[PDB]
Amino acid sequence: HQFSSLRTPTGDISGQNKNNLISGKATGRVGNYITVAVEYQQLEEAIKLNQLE
Amino acid sequence: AVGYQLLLRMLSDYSLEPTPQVLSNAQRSYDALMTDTLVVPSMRRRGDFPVGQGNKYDVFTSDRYYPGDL
Repeated sequence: HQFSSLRTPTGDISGQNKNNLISGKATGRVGNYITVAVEYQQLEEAIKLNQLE
Repeated sequence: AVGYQLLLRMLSDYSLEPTPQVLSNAQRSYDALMTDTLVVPSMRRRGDFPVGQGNKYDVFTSDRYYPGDL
């Protein structure tokens, strides 16, 4: 929040133009999927790559 | 080869009979054609056959078992 002040030389001024209270927001959301997918033949894959590590 | 096979398939059109010498020559040339075309396969390992500790399957080869047919 932020506020501003007034400048007057008098003190019994209980009735005047006061401030206001406004509340803000900051919204966070989700994004799209980060997807990598492969299609293959498991025999040619496992010729030399077991467990696909 | 092609000509002799065509001859054997076409003699019946003119209603004739091939001779034994013609049959033998056609057989010899057809055998030559088979000799040219012949290829024999090799039986790969089953796929659950262990590779053995002597092939260094820990470091040199990533397979503990043979891949099998592709």
